[PDB]
Amino acid sequence: NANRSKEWKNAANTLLFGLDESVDPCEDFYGFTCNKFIERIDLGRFTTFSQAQLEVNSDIVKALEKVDVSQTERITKAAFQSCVEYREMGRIEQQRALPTFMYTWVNVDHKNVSRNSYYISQPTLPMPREFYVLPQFAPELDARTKAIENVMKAFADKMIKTAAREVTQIEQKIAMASWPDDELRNHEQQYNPYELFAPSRFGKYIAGLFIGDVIVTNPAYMGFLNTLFYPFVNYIIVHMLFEDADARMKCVDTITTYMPYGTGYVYVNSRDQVVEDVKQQTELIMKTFLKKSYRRAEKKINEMHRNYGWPKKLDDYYSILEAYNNKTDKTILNILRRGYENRESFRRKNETADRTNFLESPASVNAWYAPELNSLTLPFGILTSPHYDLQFPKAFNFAGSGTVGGHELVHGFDDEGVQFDYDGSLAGKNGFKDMAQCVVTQYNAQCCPACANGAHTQGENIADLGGLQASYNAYKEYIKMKGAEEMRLPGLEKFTPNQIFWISYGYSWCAKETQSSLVKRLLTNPHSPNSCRVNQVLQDIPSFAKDFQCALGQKMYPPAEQRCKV
Amino acid sequence: NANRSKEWKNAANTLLFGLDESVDPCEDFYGFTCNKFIERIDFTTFSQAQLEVNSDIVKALEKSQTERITKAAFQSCVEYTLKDDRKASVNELLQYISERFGGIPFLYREMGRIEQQRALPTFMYTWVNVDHKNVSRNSYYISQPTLPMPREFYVLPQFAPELDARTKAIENVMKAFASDILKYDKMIKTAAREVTQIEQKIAMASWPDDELRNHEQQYNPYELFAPSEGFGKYIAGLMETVFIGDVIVTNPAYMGFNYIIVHMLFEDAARMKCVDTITTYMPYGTGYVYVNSREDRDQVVEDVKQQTELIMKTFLKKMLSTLSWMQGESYRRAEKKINEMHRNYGWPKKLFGDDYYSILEAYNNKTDKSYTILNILRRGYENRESFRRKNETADRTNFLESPASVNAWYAPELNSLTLPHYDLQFPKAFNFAGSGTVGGHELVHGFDDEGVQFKGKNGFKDMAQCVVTQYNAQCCPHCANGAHTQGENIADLGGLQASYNAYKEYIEMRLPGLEKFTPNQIFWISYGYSWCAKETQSSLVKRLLTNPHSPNSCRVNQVLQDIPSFAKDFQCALGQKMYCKVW
Amino acid sequence: NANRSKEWKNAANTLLFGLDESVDPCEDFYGFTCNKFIERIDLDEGRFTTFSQAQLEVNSDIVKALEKFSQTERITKAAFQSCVEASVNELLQYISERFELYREMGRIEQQRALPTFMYTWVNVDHKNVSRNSYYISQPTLPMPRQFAPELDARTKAIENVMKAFASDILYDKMIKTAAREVTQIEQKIAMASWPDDELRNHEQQYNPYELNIRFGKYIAGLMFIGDVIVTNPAYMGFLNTLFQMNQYPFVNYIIVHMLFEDAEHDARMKCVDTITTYMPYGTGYVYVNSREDRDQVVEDVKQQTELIMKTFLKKGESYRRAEKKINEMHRNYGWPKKLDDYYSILEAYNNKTDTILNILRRGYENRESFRRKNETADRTNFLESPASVNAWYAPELNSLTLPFGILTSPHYDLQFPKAFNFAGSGTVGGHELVHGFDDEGVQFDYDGSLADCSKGKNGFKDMAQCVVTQYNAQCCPAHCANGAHTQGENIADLGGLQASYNAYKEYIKMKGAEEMRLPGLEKFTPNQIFWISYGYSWCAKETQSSLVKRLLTNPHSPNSCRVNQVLQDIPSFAKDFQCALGQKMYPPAEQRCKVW
Repeated sequence: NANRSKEWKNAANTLLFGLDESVDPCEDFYGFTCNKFIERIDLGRFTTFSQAQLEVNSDIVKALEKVDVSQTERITKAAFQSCVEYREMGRIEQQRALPTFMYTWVNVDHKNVSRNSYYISQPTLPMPREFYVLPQFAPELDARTKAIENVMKAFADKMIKTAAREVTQIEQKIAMASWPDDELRNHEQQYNPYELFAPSRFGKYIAGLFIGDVIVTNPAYMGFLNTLFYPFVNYIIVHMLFEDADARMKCVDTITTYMPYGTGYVYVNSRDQVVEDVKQQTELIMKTFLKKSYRRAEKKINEMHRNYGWPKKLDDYYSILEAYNNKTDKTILNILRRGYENRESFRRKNETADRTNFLESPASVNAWYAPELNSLTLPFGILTSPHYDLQFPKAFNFAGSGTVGGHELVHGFDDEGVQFDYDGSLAGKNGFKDMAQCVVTQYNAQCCPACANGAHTQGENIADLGGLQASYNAYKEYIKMKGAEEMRLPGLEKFTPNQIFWISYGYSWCAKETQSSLVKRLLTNPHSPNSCRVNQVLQDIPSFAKDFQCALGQKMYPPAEQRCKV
Repeated sequence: NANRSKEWKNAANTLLFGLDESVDPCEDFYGFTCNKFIERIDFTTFSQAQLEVNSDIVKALEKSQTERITKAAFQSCVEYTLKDDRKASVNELLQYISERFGGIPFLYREMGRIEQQRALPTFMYTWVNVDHKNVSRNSYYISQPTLPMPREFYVLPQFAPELDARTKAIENVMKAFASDILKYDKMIKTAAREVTQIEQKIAMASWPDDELRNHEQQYNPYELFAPSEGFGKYIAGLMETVFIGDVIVTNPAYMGFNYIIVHMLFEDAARMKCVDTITTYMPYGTGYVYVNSREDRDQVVEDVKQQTELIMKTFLKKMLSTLSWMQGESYRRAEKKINEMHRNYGWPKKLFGDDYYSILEAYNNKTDKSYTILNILRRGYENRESFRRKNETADRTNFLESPASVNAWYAPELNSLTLPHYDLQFPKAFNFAGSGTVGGHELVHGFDDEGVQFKGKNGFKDMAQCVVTQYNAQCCPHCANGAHTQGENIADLGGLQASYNAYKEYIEMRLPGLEKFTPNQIFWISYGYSWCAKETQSSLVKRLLTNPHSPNSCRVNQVLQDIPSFAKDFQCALGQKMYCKVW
Repeated sequence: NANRSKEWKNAANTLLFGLDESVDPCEDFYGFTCNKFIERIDLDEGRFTTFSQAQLEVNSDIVKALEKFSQTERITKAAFQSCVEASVNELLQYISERFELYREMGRIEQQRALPTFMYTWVNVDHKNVSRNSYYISQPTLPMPRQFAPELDARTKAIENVMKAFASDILYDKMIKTAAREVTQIEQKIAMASWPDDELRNHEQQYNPYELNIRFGKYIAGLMFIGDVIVTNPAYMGFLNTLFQMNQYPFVNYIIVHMLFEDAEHDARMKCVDTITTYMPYGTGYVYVNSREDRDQVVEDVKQQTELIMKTFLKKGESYRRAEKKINEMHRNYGWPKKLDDYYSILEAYNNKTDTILNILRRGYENRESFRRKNETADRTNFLESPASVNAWYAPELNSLTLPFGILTSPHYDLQFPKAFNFAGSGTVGGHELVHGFDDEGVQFDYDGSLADCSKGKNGFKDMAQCVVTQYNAQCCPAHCANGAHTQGENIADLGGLQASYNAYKEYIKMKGAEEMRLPGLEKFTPNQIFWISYGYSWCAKETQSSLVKRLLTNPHSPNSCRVNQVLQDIPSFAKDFQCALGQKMYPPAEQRCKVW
């Protein structure tokens, strides 16, 4: 009874391409869903997101090339062309946006949503945080001296040898000082502000870049730095240097992360239907999620600062001025634009806190959410190929936008999201806490395929479970309004709508990765390892197991001990 | 089969008693060993065994001098109200003490000086032993203090709010304490959250277990002057004589910037327990007593010697076989680390033979019974030992605890193996199982993630990896945990196998009462016995998540499971929840 | 419990090599008994049966004893000692000596044991059992077989033989024709010869002829005769349509064939083996009179086999008739009764000396077994050496033998639990025993005459049919098997086992308990061990290609397919490993073909 609207045929090709019929649709759900997408592709990590992200970046190079007559654009253009080819630490941070010894950035204070308090957190290294220090892995330990001596002789003699083992050692001594992520899961503790007279050249340090109360997220690592203290300079060089080992991509990507505004304004304006199309989808989920104390979070949602698309402060006047602190003329640019990006975010400190800010370019794809202020952010880039394009079977746009929305939204109600109120502040909920153990335990009863653990990521794990499990209900409702959009996609007449919805959702996640980066990924992120993700989060949603009616016993349907919820 | 000497048939009795039989061993072996015992008796077969030698002690105690010292102290405690009359209102001097060390609710210095005082350290847990590097003199170790709660002060659910629990106990105490007025309330609750707070922090500072293994980096040789830029007073607190001593502080912790008090209290509430106190504090005294108790000592010496040397030989051979990753360099490395391994049995060589000498070394005690005062005395005393040998030469042999205590330990840096149901002359199952596996757990403990520290060897660390990831598959009720244990854990299924494999090459009659079980599978059983430990379910985490060791059920099933041989002695088709090579 | 006695350790050591307890024994079996063996033993630089294992063992022991008043034993010893090793010249001489084509062909066959175009050597007739009689029959040809180009491999090799010959000059292309000649000659021979399965109507292949057209005496070339019997009116006609130019391409063939024979002309085996093939009673006489031990073999079997038979036989008119048959069977154990020495020499009295050595043997074996013609017919002999490992049953004598050879490797040993031996020797023996009641043997009768031993023949075909179903639906791993051409000996073992098993059972019911768990794998009764054994014997892995190669050509099935089929057809075993129903080794569903 299928449909043959050509727009659906285009979206059909994508899903079908990765879908595999060889394997059954119950056992290793993830496997069946995208075994193809594994076995098709060439050779770091590579995955559906990286797929889209690519697509859109190609597109932006395109339009970039096309129109070359706002000065902002003009900048990004010339850039792209050019690319195709105590006090100490601070000063460097300023000029480089390369961090050491302290990571520093600014945003709304957590006590009150008015002054922009200074957050000084412990820094993130090129390699993972707690990968160094275990009676364990023997990785790369020289690669430092390796890459140093490389460019070293090009600069041109053996100080290198010691200097290496020394600097590495400074690292090792810095790492175990940090905090694992197991417990950057509590803001009750990081927040403990000090003034500008409490530091006892930190005054000078900042003077590299205030009278305001200053906040140290980590007082155990900050106090350890005082016991640490000349040769350290080497170290920083290392890192600074260490920054710098088709180029179409890596170029435009650098752009993305550094001219995080022009890119978006030059892509989204190269549009009134899209914003309105997702406007209802965002309002559909939220309320459905709601319908299930209660009053507070109820408010929170009803006050959450939604923001579709991209900033509204994107004629030209604003886009000009906001970035006007640029001047870039004819790859020293790399420096130039590194010193403008980090300064543009640090200059906001002086100004009063806002509720509309935009935490990153509207160019790439992940609906980032700041519990900090209170904000979803679904940058326009995302709402696209296979998450949602303007005319696909509602099956998708729910499984796409609707999803990553919901997965985001729910953050306001996880491990962290609880301890913030819509202001952006703090203060039977134990019941929920129970569930935590539940998931992380049941989850931990499952593994990865190459290790085989995941007790840190219950954050994003539950974020998924909820977001989707809700969203789906939302779609169910939506169609309960009408009852016909069930026109099943052409070129695949063996799944029902609901089936599809899942199939899509799965496909959203696939990836084929070298084992090395897999095991590193495992301990370097707030993520399940994707296969674990898909399979597990579907071990839980009942409605899924239903639509597939995979009878008992088959290894995806143990309702006996049921599936914890939120 | 089935001889009928006295102690023989009695051995048969013990193995027969707590056993269950209507539970198949190739299904649930955990409760099999002692199932009836769990439903009849109401804890371990150790506090059992411990109790036992303890009784034996008092049985010598009915009547030289060191004995007199003990017996008197024993009295001090066992004078019943000397456990009551003082703690009734000895707060009189608790004031003396406490206020001698500060104020109160509503008034770094003392920080450690409590050591010499009551050895209830806080904020500098410290002691001396061999300089880990330049092994000819001991020096110091000034490290983080173990916290009254286990590691878990976090948003970590398993404790996250249950922290409040402690508060209340604490809070409770205060009021019960605050009952006393010598020289209403609100403010306390604030004090609660302060103490708990500095707890969460001091933990945060500190170092959880799993990483506390790289002695490769736990070694920060510091001399007084980096401290002079963090103190020197503090150590001067621990003076009874000298500064050339080269301390080495392991754990860079956030030096600092009311609570210590909050702790001391928490330590200040028929007889055995007192003897236990002694055993942790007056090691060699009560020990020498134990020696004096039993003769036949020499024969035990003979035997347990032959036994232990036999086993360590076998283990060396195992090394010779397991050469799938290691090699010459590695091998004779091992060979060495073995044949340096020095050995103690029952007693050090300063205990007995001029039958007085201990009373010379232990000559740091007395009082007339003209207690809590004496308590403070004996506590401070144990410490008086733990340091005094700061001055003297590095001794490669030292019972770092009483012989009474019933365990085995490989003080690795001295490289010392040392030992105290105690092996009464039985069919070989017992004698070769109890002291066998003990020889085991020790002997392995000089080759795991610890041992390797006094190349391809990476492969080893992989072997470990394999064991670690096993357990968390199997555990008893929230599962058990992993990486915690690879130190104490993988010991067993190395050292056991080492041992067992002696038994055969040492070879023999079925037992009486029952005989159905031939020797070998018995050996298995009796080993299993040496852990039969009834426990509740709530203390189970308390001994799961806190300690380095790991609880029984794992430590029986997940032991066998990982040794084939136990295949070939139970009639079981290898394909069920029962039946990583380790060496 | 375990009879700690060493030899029992030795028996457990041979049962340990290939134990593979990792895989459940109730799931699959053949894995659980040989997978080790497949694994440890890398393929010796094809098929390496436990048999050929034995073969090495015995044949070695032979060699060991040889080296050392002594007549034939001396003959052999010399013969072998001439093995450590040009002489193509000799062959060339033979051909030259030849080059009335028939009589030529005759003498070639004769003094070179090379059969071509008429594979003939005599025995008793069937229809009149005292009268020796000749036979003439379709030859036996290298490939056994359509689809294949393996034909062209035969080609390549043929031309390459005559090439390597072309080394000697005492025309460098024409060979590349003579090749195709002899090939398509193969093709004719085959494409008229008879494929196998149809080789059972002994009713048919009997038509007699005495003194068709194109013939020359040709019997001369082998050395009032009886009626030469010709087993393929089809074939031995087809020569007649296939005959001064003829000589050129027809003799072309017999050469290349005869040549291809011996191209190649511790390895000592190779030649010793050959010797056993050709002077068989000789090397046999060695083996026994070099191992000499009778008690342990003149009885245990002659205890076993008697037990077995009696049991199986006893588990209308038929039952009796058949009984009288078995009761009648002449049953020759270890070895015959021509074995002090002289008379051994006396039959074997046709050799002496200081490829010539090989040529003296070839013609001596072609005459040896064919020299009985002049004498009276007998029921009392072997087919082959008492030094092989096999067991054969030429119903034409209703003779069941057991070459003493096998009885040492894992088919028999003296000091072993009655289990092992009731699964080794016991089996292959009971296998034999029945092997004369399937549709090969059943056509005969207590003398060797023919009316029909058997109507219940129905029930017989009822067995056969369903079994072929089961097989052609239980396909070996590496692509399937044949039917009938496999039932041929399948049905045999399928029965013989159940016989032997019952035998064990009743035996041990005749001697109390005795069940002494066996001392290296202590965790069984004997029974399980009995299975484990019969399983064992056939433990062999084979060349993946040669797997299918000998899949077709082997009369009887791949190892695995057997061992883990025959079992599936036994309720008893089904018990013995206290398994659950509705598993991979249970025909509640695909019902067992209860053969008896």
